Amino acid sequence: DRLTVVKQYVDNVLNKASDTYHGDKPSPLLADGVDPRTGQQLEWIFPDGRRAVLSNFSAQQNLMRVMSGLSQLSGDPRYQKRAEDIVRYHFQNYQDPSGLLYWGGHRFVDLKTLQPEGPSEKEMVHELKNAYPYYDLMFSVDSDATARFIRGFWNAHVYDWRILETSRHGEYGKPMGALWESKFEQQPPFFATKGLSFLNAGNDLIYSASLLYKHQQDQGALTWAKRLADQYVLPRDAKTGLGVYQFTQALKREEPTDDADTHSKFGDRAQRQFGPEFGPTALEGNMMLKGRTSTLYSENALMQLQLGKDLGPQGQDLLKWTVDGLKAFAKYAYNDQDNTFRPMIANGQDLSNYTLPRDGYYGKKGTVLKPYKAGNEFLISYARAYAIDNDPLLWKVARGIANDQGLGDIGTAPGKEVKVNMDTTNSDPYALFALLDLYHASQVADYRKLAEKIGDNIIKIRYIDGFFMASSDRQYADVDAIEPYALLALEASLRNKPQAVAPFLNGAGFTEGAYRMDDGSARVSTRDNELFLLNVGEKLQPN
Ligand SMILES: O=C(O)[C@H]1O[C@@H](O[C@@H]2[C@H](O)[C@@H](O)[C@@H](O[C@@H]3[C@H](O)[C@@H](O)[C@@H](O)O[C@@H]3C(=O)O)O[C@@H]2C(=O)O)[C@H](O)[C@@H](O)[C@H]1O
Repeated sequence: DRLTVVKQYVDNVLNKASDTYHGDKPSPLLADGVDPRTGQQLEWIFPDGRRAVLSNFSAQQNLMRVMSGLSQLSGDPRYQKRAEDIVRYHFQNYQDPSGLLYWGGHRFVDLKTLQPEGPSEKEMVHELKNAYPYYDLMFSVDSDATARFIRGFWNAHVYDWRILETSRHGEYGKPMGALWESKFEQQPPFFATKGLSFLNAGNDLIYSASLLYKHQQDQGALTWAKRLADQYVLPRDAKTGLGVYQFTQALKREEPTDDADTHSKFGDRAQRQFGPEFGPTALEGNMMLKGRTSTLYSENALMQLQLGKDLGPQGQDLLKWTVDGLKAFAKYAYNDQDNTFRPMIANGQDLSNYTLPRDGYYGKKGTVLKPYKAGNEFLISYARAYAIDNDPLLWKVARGIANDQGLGDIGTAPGKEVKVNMDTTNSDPYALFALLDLYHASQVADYRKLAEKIGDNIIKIRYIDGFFMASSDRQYADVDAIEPYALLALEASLRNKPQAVAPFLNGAGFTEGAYRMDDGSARVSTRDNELFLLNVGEKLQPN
């Protein structure tokens, strides 16, 4: 029984990931990682040898959705109540006067001391990148505190409201400026600014402002959310429709002297490394490379499709922008023959098997940019895009991904010539999610029966020592694992209650800083992502 499995999983989390450092007066906070064998909680090791237990609430927002979903479907209110208690404790103790929380890329809470920590010395700042926190829950706990966060988020990350210069970093303790009442002057594509308008951060701004509109009817918030979304659409290639990862370029204020020094103050990093051979269109925003294309055609897509639907008539532009970009990506970059995307520049330039001729931001000289497999996260965005626009081009990509992933043939069109593989070994939560989307739009039973198979596979192979892990050899389980989320989405569909589980937008959290190695030296730019990829007996590799 899949609901029984998720219930026991969340019970394990609330046992093994809980505050064990304050006696019989624990906080409601949770450790991000637990070794499921021993119950050892994942720790950050600071330069001077001090150990903190990593509690980063930005990295627990899938769990929060899982806890809410489990309460809804099972009728047991303890998981909802605990998630509310965690939210409340963060507004109570870990929200600064500006509204910002001690979470995100560079701040977390030590579960042992309950103090906010900052692992990155130079960057004691607020940062969210494809995080998509569960704002619906936060609003239900404390709407004023949530609203204060979202406004303080925009206040810190918009450097210049006139031109919408944005940054992935935001300073704590800033006073409130003109915010939504700021005057706007639309600038031409790729104007030069200090702030780097990466779409991973841009995603979080758009999403948060839209949720402030959703809950408080804040028209200022919706105006700016849509305006920011449009910033990423206006510089799209007029011929290809591809792009963009950012809508500004780094302002050059020093002349570069070394290729491997890729600080943004030397100017656009793609123009440095690609400009001599490719010309003016080699710009960061135009580099349709692996990772960037997930942020653009997965994370951004999932959020904007759901937002576009929510807004009814005024969401029609959003839906169009979103589906058009997915079409362009499928048209130019997708290789039907082997289920790959081509590394590309947004001008339509194919970069497949290109050898980098000098060092730079995108790799060392001699690095070869290769086609990369279209992952199951893309199956979701193409399945969802097709649901609103039944284009065979969108169906082609979904069909190609599924086939490559051991799922069989989903058909020539939904319900036509379907030969899915009911004996699949696929245990990918992303694939489960996308099959549930395919099922919802078409009501073709085979898609949901395939989703049931993936769920059983998840339970059989990824449910280990009461946790969910992508491999049986992994040292630590992540309490934010999406395996239980996909299992609950399936339960909700079968029970005819899809609204019992929050819509899945493929958000996730991360922590980054200096991490003290076992030889006493500092490993700069260490991510908790790297810690969750370690197997038993493996140590972090010098970077
Ligand atoms: O594809 C990858 O390798 C990753 O993209 C990640 O973000 C990139 C970059 O790799 C990070 O180092 C980070 O870079 C910024 C600045 O560009 C850099 O000069 C320096 O100042 O560090 C910065 C930082 O924020 O740490 O961010 C960019 C980005 O596009 O966000 C991405 O976060 C990661 O998950 C990989 O997919």
